[PDB]
Amino acid sequence: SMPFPKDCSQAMLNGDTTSGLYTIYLNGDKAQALEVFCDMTSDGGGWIVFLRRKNGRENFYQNWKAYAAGFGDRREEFWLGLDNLNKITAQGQYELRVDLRDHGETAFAVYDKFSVGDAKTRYKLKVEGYSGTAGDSMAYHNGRSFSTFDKNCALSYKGAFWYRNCHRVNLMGRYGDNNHSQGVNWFHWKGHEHSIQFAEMKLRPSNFRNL
Ligand SMILES: O=C(CN1CCCC1)Nc1ccc(F)cc1
Repeated sequence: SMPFPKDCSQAMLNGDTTSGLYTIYLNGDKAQALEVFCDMTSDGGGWIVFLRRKNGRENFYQNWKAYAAGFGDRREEFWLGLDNLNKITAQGQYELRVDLRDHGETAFAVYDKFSVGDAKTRYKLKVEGYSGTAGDSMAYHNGRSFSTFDKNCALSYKGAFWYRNCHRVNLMGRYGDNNHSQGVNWFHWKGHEHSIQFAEMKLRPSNFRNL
């Protein structure tokens, strides 16, 4: 086992194949402990989950400081934090996976390259190298800074995202809201008038598939 695993891939290869809460250590530093939910089952596992929508109990209409730091219950609905995502994605080359499920239907998207810049970039999104079944709805968002109501699409749709003008992906939108562009949307799967029941965003090293 690795004493200070830096992500869910290093925590897994530590043998632990059960999805749930694990401690990772940013940059392998024992003073940078971070509790994460690891999805150890989806496409070989080793995923840090950083967003989960599943029941609408948690409020995602939250401010810049909340999106920077993270909020919610890692076992239920939560957002891991942009500062955490920046620090994780700085560690090496990460891939993004998005898992969606609505009324029994599933879809996914994988982006071979995924990074989140630091606060001086307003946590700029990089997403490249799409594959999947959900449809490439993050391409629209590539290179965009993060937006909250207090730093306007976030206000206008009551969510938070790497908004452009405004979105094809709104996974931090209003739960169960089927009004145009208000809900948990992935446009190229279910459009703008269908709020998705279940959504997870997760990351792991892009080289995991052959390590
Ligand atoms: O749990 C908190 C609240 N405070 C901050 C530190 C311990 C108590 N925030 C948070 C929640 C979920 C997550 F994924 C990331 C951050």
